Amino acid sequence: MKIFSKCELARKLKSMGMDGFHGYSLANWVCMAEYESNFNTQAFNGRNSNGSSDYGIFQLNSKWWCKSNSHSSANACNIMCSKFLDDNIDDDIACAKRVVKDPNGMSAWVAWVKHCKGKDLSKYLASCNL
Repeated sequence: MKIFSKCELARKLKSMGMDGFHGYSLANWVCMAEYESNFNTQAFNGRNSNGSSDYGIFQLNSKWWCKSNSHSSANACNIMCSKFLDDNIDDDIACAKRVVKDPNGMSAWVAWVKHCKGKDLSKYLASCNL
């Protein structure tokens, strides 16, 4: 079990080349995590808008991004959803990079659309050492 703090996640994502990935600033990535899972690596949403489930710190869905025994999936990240429930988030990050390459970009994450896209994030990471 692991629950990141904002700046710690920011440092981790920056080290994995997320700042500016596909044009999305680091603040956008961290804000998405804050609202999707509140930085909890073991976050789990049972019934999403689909009979699917959302897994991990980035709440990746089982109908499109990963495989689960519960039902069929597009499995675009080619991986078992349970791999997104561990303390290490390197796999989650690799999948997140694949997700934003699609047309919707970060709008694939509804919590980001509702709580981050419309916010002024200029000082969101101002208290961090980047």
